[PDB]
Amino acid sequence: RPGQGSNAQFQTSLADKTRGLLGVGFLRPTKMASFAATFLLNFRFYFMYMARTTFQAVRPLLAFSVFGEVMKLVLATMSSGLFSFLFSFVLAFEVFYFFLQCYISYTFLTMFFTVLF
Amino acid sequence: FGPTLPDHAYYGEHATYNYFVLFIRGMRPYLEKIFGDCASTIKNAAVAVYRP
Amino acid sequence: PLGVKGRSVFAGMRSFIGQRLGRLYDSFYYSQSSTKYVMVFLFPAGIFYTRFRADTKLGYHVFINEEKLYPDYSQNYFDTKWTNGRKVYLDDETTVEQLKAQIYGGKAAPENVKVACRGRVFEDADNVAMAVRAFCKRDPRLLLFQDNL
Amino acid sequence: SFAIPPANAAALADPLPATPTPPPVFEAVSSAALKNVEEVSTMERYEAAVYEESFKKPIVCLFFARFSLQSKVLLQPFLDFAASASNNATFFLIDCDRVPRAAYHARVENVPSLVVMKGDDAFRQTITDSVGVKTAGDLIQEARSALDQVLRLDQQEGGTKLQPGVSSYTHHIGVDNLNVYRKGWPVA
Amino acid sequence: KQAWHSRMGKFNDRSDTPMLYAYMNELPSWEYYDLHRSAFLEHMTYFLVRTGGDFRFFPEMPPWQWLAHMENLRFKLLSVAQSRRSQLQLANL
Amino acid sequence: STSPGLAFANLTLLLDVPQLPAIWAVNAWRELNGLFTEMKTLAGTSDLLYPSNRYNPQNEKTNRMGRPRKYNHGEWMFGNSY
Amino acid sequence: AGVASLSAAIALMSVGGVAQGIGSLFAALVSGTARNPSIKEDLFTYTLIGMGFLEFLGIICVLMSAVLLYS
Amino acid sequence: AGVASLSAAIALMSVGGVAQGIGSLFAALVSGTARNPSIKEDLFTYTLIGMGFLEFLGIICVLMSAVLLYS
Amino acid sequence: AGVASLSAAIALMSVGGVAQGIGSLFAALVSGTARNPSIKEDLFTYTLIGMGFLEFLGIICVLMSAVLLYS
Amino acid sequence: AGVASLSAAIALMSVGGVAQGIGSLFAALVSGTARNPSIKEDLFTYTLIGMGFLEFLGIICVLMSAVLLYS
Amino acid sequence: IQHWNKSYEKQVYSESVALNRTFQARNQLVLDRLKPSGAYRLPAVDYKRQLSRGTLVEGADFYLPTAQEQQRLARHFEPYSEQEQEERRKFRFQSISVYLAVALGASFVHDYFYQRRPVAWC
Ligand SMILES: CCCCCCCCCCCCCCCCCC(=O)OC[C@H](COP(=O)([O-])OCC(O)COP(=O)([O-])OC[C@@H](COC(=O)CCCCCCCCCCCCCCCCC)OC(=O)CCCCCCCCCCCCCCCCC)OC(=O)CCCCCCCCCCCCCCCCC
Ligand SMILES: CCCCCCCCCCCCCCCCCC(=O)OC[C@H](COP(=O)([O-])OCC(O)COP(=O)([O-])OC[C@@H](COC(=O)CCCCCCCCCCCCCCCCC)OC(=O)CCCCCCCCCCCCCCCCC)OC(=O)CCCCCCCCCCCCCCCCC
Ligand SMILES: CCCCCCCCCCCCCCCCCC(=O)OC[C@H](COP(=O)([O-])OCC[N+](C)(C)C)OC(=O)CCCCCCCCCCCCCCCCC
Ligand SMILES: CCCCCCCCCCCCCCCCCC(=O)OC[C@H](COP(=O)([O-])OCC[N+](C)(C)C)OC(=O)CCCCCCCCCCCCCCCCC
Ligand SMILES: CCCCCCCCCCCCCCCCCC(=O)OC[C@H](COP(=O)([O-])OCC[N+](C)(C)C)OC(=O)CCCCCCCCCCCCCCCCC
Ligand SMILES: CCCCCCCCCCCCO[C@@H]1O[C@H](CO)[C@@H](O[C@H]2O[C@H](CO)[C@@H](O)[C@H](O)[C@H]2O)[C@H](O)[C@H]1O
Ligand SMILES: CCCCCCCCCCCCO[C@@H]1O[C@H](CO)[C@@H](O[C@H]2O[C@H](CO)[C@@H](O)[C@H](O)[C@H]2O)[C@H](O)[C@H]1O
Ligand SMILES: CCCCCCCCCCCCO[C@@H]1O[C@H](CO)[C@@H](O[C@H]2O[C@H](CO)[C@@H](O)[C@H](O)[C@H]2O)[C@H](O)[C@H]1O
Repeated sequence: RPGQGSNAQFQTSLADKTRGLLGVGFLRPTKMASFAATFLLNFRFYFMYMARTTFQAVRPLLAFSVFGEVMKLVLATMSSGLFSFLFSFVLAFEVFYFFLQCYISYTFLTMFFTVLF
Repeated sequence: FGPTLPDHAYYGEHATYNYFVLFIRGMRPYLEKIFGDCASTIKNAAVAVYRP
Repeated sequence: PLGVKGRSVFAGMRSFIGQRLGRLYDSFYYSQSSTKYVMVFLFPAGIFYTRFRADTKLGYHVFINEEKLYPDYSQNYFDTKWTNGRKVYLDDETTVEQLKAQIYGGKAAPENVKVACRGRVFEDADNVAMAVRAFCKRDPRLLLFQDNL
Repeated sequence: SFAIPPANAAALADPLPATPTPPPVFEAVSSAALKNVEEVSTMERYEAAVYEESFKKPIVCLFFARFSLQSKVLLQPFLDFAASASNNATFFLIDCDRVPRAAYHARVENVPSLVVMKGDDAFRQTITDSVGVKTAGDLIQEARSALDQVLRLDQQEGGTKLQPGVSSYTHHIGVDNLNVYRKGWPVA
Repeated sequence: KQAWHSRMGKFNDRSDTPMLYAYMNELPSWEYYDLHRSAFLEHMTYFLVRTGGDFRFFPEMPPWQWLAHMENLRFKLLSVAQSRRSQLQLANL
Repeated sequence: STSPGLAFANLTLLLDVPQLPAIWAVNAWRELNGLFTEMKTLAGTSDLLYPSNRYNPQNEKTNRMGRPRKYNHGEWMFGNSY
Repeated sequence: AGVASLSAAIALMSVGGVAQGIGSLFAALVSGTARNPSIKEDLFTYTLIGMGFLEFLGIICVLMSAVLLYS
Repeated sequence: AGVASLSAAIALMSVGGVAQGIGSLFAALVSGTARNPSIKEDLFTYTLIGMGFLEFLGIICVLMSAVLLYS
Repeated sequence: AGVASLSAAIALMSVGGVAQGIGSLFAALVSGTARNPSIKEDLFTYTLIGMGFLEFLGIICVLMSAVLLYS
Repeated sequence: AGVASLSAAIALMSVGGVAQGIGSLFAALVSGTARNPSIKEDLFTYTLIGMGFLEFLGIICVLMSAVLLYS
Repeated sequence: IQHWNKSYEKQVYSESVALNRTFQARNQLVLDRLKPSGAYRLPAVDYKRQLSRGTLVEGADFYLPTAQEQQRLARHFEPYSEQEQEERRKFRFQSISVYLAVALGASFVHDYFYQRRPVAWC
């Protein structure tokens, strides 16, 4: 026969075939444990990503709300005309700053919600 | 001791002609029959109620 | 041409289930030994056990008044020391004596030890579930103290 | 980044050119159509077979290649099996280099290969020797057993129980993407 | 077409930013032979000799019989070469 | 495929779709416990059973809260004291 | 409830340490645009990636400030 | 244990040097992509290696911090 | 018992400084590669040696930190 | 009670500073090699000499820290 | 040293022999009995092998199911039948009336059947 010369070399011991049945060097429970550990440790990336996403989502809300509250304090406190004249430009700066933050958030959100497939 | 695994065991399927899209394209006729029959039943009931 | 004469939709269902199961066996065979056994048996099994136990059994947070009343856990492994606030799952038929024995490891407990919940002492021939239902509804925090008085 | 160059004149050349033939002295050695089969030369013919004849009555296809000696050894007993069992099945003879799309269809990875087909996926059994232990008689015995099995299963349950499977909806597009043209789907 | 190829490459390829290449202990045929060029050669010479055949029919995964025979032949060769080296290559010095 | 913006959905799926088998198992166990309770009730009981209650310890010698019944040592002309 | 506030104030130093680094990144972007205006894109992508890293560090330190401030 | 919260804050102050380092790295990367653009494939790779170190160090500076915040 | 903790926090800060130095080395290597691509291997090897020494110092600091957390 | 530990931590910070100093050495090395490889061996020797001095100072600092730890 | 590294290699390959014997035994006992037939194999071929075969197609994220719909751009004279034309003429604009009706119905149902909440009475 063609392969009898090779298949004559394949004769094993009782202990050999017991060891193969148990799968000593082919199951590798240490490798299984390493996989489980690495897989559970890889859950940190989800937390990182959600943190980044929420910050980029609330950045415009902050620029619109908390700096707004600060401007509201200044408006409540100021009375004269010179300070008000000077403060109008701060308000306009806040307008431009809000639009800048909105642009930044748009950029990061199209980066974070872009999928290949 | 060599490769024990083939390539398709690792590599991702086709991007545009994949298993699910081929499957659902095959099941399209049966789903059309199902939902058309259900919609026709509902429509006939509502019409039988609304006409009189 | 949908359907064939002489064949049943139930026969087709059986066909489909056979196909799916054969494909699953093929994909499990041609897979990594390192990952598949874990991901298919050990995580599902642990998740099943945890979820079933939580959704079905009912548990209690146990505290002890004094460090002198703490159990001896030096010998048993994976817990060398008592910590208060331990979540303990019990059966509906459990009594205070059974709970006390479970805490103290089937060993000689101290004298005049009693259980309380929201300041209310339990009898030892009492069902823990009904006693909690009566005294501390939806606040199962139990406390073990010494009743000398 | 993975790429393969498109092709070469060598690759696109005729895979099966003619070679010189000896005089009638080299043939003198110590070891010294067919009316029952069909030699297939065209994927059109192969598709016609697989999609009509394999639904009427089963087919047995031998995929070979010229370089292989096992194919040469297996050819004659395959012809005897064909002469025996042509009443119950059809018999085809395919060269992998001449019709590769037929080889990709049948999912043959080594040559020679027997393929018993019915309904194009209701029964597909591939017989081969990937190791190099079997012989031609072993292959033909396995083919006879498979043919008997598929015939029995077709008779079983009023002609049914042999319906096509994944090819019902796949059309062998994951195996050979060129079937999208057959189905008429766009490629734009 | 270029987007298709770039997407599939970024997803499947072995890289410094790997998407799918992860938790690798048993490699597939292509990656195995790409990383271990010594084994591609040995597995290929055996295939052409054990079966007079073309490289175009090279199997995806070889049989365990072939692998075991290869290991036995490796035993033979390393035994002979090592014993030759032990005798002659070190009596030099 | 995926992205950083889908971390919420990825985490939720990975942690919750494996729990669905356990949820269905819990539902089935609940139905079986209800079936057994109703079969017991049809068979008959000395004291009643509350169906939608967690635990029913009541018997001839036990209250509906797990304590011994008061005034249960003797026998009564009208039968059970409950 | 004074040590929590002091801990948060001490944790806020990395914000100032990160602003340095964002400054250097955008300075490098400016200089690269001055040296090769033919490449505006393919510099802003790398700038945004590194800035994203430093933004993540800022998020870390501010988060931990709020943590120690309430725990 | 308020001193725990203080130690943690101090352990987070290190982000100020980390981010600085990262910034310098990416600045040099941008300069390189503005000087010899045709070898980004090299520069980005080297940058990723550097980040693979710096990231790790920062993660340690978080981890130990949290450890001193709990233990 | 937090007095040991502060020492650990300080060690972490030192580690951050080491990280900053590592980033500086990476930045210099990238610039060098951009200026002289054909000599990358030698420069890379030199950087590797520097990185190994820096890593050793960082490990030493982390170790001492752990020791100071307990002893 | 743990003043010695605090002193050891301070010494560690000094070690971190030394590492930062080393970074400039090896940056100059990876730059002078890019600018003249033919004299790179000489440059490497000078860098090694400087590195050795820096390492020596660090070792001295560590010895001082150990003495401080042990009073 | 020579002695020791040589004997190291010797019992390295001894362990290799043991590994090979158990490998053979594992295979021929367990895996040749548990091997799948091949009937339920994966119904596709990897994109690299298709690319080498010259078989890969990349296009048409979408498809056209019916030949009537496939041959429209090639017919040039009847892309749509007459019946189809008059059926298409009914959808030149979207129906704001139908939008309004369906939206009002859905809002009514969602509000007064699905989103009822209690209110106090004095
Ligand atoms: C206790 C221990 C617990 C541990 C587990 C123990 C074992 C238990 C059984 C298995 C449980 C694990 C199941 C995992 C399957 C999913 C992922 C996976 O691992 O697959 C890998 C495995 C290998 O993947 P692969 O090798 O990479 O690719 C090969 C292809 O899959 C090869 O595929 P193909 O080419 O041969 O055929 C294409 C295939 C495509 O398969 C795929 O490759 C992708 C599948 C997509 C999955 C995600 C879909 C989710 C979509 C969202 C649903 C939205 C619905 C919207 C509804 C709105 C309508 C109002 O088509 C299908 O068969 C899929 C059918 C299911 C999709 C249904 C989607 C809706 C369409 C409805 C059609 C009508 C019904 C069927 C009609 C047929 C006649 C009855 O997948 C398969 O082998 C086949 C797909 C699996 C299909 C489901 C099989 C049945 C599972 C039963 C689950 C029941 C569990 C509850 C147990 C009871 C507890 C109390
Ligand atoms: C509170 C909401 C509750 C549900 C949750 C919401 C889920 C859906 C979200 C949808 C969001 C989309 C955005 C709005 C779309 C706007 C544009 C648009 O619709 O185009 C016009 C378009 C008009 O269509 P057209 O292109 O002019 O076609 C007219 C043909 O001539 C007509 O002739 P024909 O030959 O086409 O057929 C005649 C007739 C009937 O058809 C026939 O030919 C006869 C057969 C009919 C018999 C069966 C009836 C159908 C089934 C029963 C339905 C009712 C009760 C079910 C009871 C159950 C069993 C008892 O046609 C229809 O009935 C149209 C079907 C309407 C279905 C909606 C359209 C599909 C959209 C997909 C939605 C996704 C849902 C998932 C599906 C479920 C899971 C698989 O509008 C619609 O028809 C859709 C109505 C939209 C629904 C209202 C939802 C409110 C939207 C809010 C937006 C505002 C946001 C901010 C709010 C704050 C404001 C201050
Ligand atoms: C991948 C997806 C990416 C998504 C990116 C998301 C980022 C952008 C999110 C910003 C949303 C903010 C808009 C809501 C805040 C304003 C509320 C409001 O309208 O007040 C009632 C306004 C103000 O009315 P009023 O002030 O005169 O009096 C009434 C005010 N109330 C009722 C509040 C008391 O109503 C209007 O009359 C508006 C008419 C003018 C148009 C206003 C729109 C311009 C300003 C906002 C633009 C923001 C988008 C910038 C996009 C930049 C992207 C490049
Ligand atoms: C109940 C809520 C459902 C809502 C979500 C699902 C969408 C709603 C639409 C209905 C879903 C089902 C659509 C089925 C479409 C497949 C039709 C089809 O022909 O398939 C080919 C099969 C196989 O056919 P065949 O291969 O035997 O013979 C025909 C061969 N061809 C196709 C070549 C002509 O056809 C059938 O025999 C009937 C299958 C459909 C009936 C089963 C429904 C499946 C849904 C339940 C899933 C679980 C299965 C196990 C149930 C066990 C019951 C105890
Ligand atoms: C509103 C709901 C919307 C969401 C939809 C919810 C439903 C669908 C959600 C599915 C999403 C998650 C699916 C992920 C599936 C992951 C499982 C998996 O792949 O396993 C990992 C293994 C790992 O394989 P691998 O490690 O070789 O390769 C995996 C990927 N790489 C290469 C990157 C590592 O995958 C498999 O090969 C096996 C999968 C098929 C088997 C599935 C389990 C059932 C097994 C039953 C047969 C048991 C035979 C026992 C015989 C023993 C003797 C040999
Ligand atoms: C293929 C069919 C699969 C269908 C799924 C069927 C559910 C499979 C899981 C059944 C496990 C039954 O295991 C059994 O569960 C119940 C509830 O936890 C436990 O019972 C425990 O809670 C119940 C409810 O109060 C009481 O009996 C008692 O309090 C206590 O004994 C049993 O101690 C345990 O032996
Ligand atoms: C194989 C067995 C059947 C398989 C089908 C399983 C699906 C069951 C899910 C339906 C939702 C169940 O959700 C809830 O569970 C049980 C009934 O099951 C009921 O629960 C209530 O009645 C049951 C009686 O059976 C009592 O045991 C239970 O103490 C009480 O809380 C609720 O009225 C129902 O809302
Ligand atoms: C003009 C006819 C058109 C056809 C419309 C027919 C639609 C019928 C669908 C009814 C389904 C509503 O489903 C039902 O909604 C109400 C809310 O309103 C819910 O009501 C729930 O919350 C309310 C308020 O706390 C309480 O009454 C109670 O706690 C509970 O019943 C029910 O738990 C839910 O089962």
